[PDB]
Amino acid sequence: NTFIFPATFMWGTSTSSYQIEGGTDEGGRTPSIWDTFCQIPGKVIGGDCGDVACDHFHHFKEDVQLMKQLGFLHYRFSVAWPRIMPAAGIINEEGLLFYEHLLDEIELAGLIPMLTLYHWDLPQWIEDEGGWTQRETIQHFKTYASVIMDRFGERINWWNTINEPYCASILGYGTGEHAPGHENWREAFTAAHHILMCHGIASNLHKEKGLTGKIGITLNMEHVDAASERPEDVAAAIRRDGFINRWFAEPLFNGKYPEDMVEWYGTYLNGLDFVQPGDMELIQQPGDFLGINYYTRSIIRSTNDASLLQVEQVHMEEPVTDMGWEIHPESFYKLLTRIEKDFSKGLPILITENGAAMRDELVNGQIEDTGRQRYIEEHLKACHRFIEEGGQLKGYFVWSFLDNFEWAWGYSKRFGIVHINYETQERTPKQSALWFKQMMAKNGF
Ligand SMILES: OC[C@H]1O[C@@H](S[C@H]2[C@H](O)[C@@H](O)[C@H](O)O[C@@H]2CO)[C@H](O)[C@@H](O)[C@@H]1O
Repeated sequence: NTFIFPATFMWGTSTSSYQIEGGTDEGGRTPSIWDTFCQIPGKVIGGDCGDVACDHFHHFKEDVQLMKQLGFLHYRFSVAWPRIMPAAGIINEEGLLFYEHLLDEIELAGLIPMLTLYHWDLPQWIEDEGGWTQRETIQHFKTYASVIMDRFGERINWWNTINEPYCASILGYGTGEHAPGHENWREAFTAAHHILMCHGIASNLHKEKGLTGKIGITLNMEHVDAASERPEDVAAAIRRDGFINRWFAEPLFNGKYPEDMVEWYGTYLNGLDFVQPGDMELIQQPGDFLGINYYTRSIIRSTNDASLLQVEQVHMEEPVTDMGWEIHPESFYKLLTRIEKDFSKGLPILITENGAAMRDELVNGQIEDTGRQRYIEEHLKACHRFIEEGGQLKGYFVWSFLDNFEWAWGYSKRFGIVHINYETQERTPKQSALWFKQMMAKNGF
C-alpha cells in the first residue's frame, strides 16, 4: 500500500509575491491593486493588508535556505509587477535587483525556479487607466514581460504566465471579491479576455526571444457535482463547470469560448465585441504544460435568483478545512481524468498549487497539523492513481511554503507548511513539512 512516484517527478513548493514579500513601499515599489482594495471596509477579514506579511523581502535568503534544508528541488514564486513598473514605462532597477538576488540565492542552494509573471498584483497606476477592462493594459503587460525575460530567461527553467485568470477577472471585476473590487459582469468577461491574451502575449515574447525554459499557464479548476438528479440541478452544475473551468480552458486549447456559456451570458458579452481578429488565435497556446491549482469540489443546485449563474453551492460541512472547504480527494482524481480527456489530451500537467488551511496551534516548538496532513497525503494518492492509470502528471507544488496574507481571508487563515509567527517573523516548520521532506526522500510514501 505504498505510493511511489516517477523518478523524474517534480516535487516543489510555491508562494505569491504580494502574499509574502512585504516591503510594499520599499525599493521603488508603488501600490498594487490589492494595497488599495484591502483598505475598503469589509473587503478583507480584519481589515488586514499585505503590509509586511512574512517580510520575505528581507528574509529571502533564510527562506530559500529553509527550502533546501527542507528537501525541495523546485520553487515557484511570482514577480510583483509593481516593483518592476512602478509607473508608465519607467523600469525600476532596484526591483529587478531584488529578484536577481533571489535567483542567486535559489541557484546557490541548488533549486530549480519557476517564475510566475502575474499573480494578481496589478500596479494601481494601471487600474487607474482602467486596469484589465482596457485592452491597452495588454501592451503594459508586454512591456513588463519583455523586461523579465530579457533580464533573466537564461536562468529560468520554467515560465508560469498567468495564475488563475478566473479569480483576477470574475472575482476581481465581477463579484467584487478580489481586487480591484468591481461588480460588473461586462468588465469581468472583458478582463478575462484581456488576461488570457496576456498568456498568449508572453508566449509570443517567449518564442520570439528564443527562450528554452518550458512555459505554461495555470488555471484553478474545481470538480463539479450536481446536488441531486433533478434536471435543473444537473443544468446548474453544467453552468458552474463552464463558469470556472470551460470558460478559460476552452479558449486555451480549442480556441473558443463555451457556446452555452456565451449563450447564457446574454447581453453581458455585448455581442463578444471585445474580441478582435487574432485574439482567440493569440490565446490558444497551451504551451509546454498545463498548470493546475485544485482545492475542493463544488456540489451545485439551481436557484431562480438575481445572480449571474443562478446556481447555489451546497455547503458540505463534511470533512472541511479551516475555510469551510470540503475535502474530497476522489474529486481531484476525477478532475485530473476529465482534464486529460478534454483539453490537455497528453500534454504534461503540473499541479502548481494544492494544500489546505487548518487551525494551527504551536505546541513545544512544533505544529501537529495532522489535518493538513491528512489532506496532502490523501490528494497525493489521488495524483498517484491518475498516474499509474496513464495520466501525464509530471509535478506537484504544495501550496504555500509559508503562512501568508490569504487574500480576502487576510491572515485569519494559514496555508503554509512552515508556520510564521507574525509577532517575531520567525519560521518554524510544521509536522507536514517534515513529512513532506521524508516523503520526497523516498520519492513516495
Ligand atoms: O485565499 C486562499 C486561497 O484561495 C484560492 S482561489 C479560491 C477563491 O477565493 C474562492 O472564492 C473559490 O470559492 O475557490 C477558489 C479555489 O477553490 C487560491 O487558488 C489560493 O492560491 C489561495 O491561497
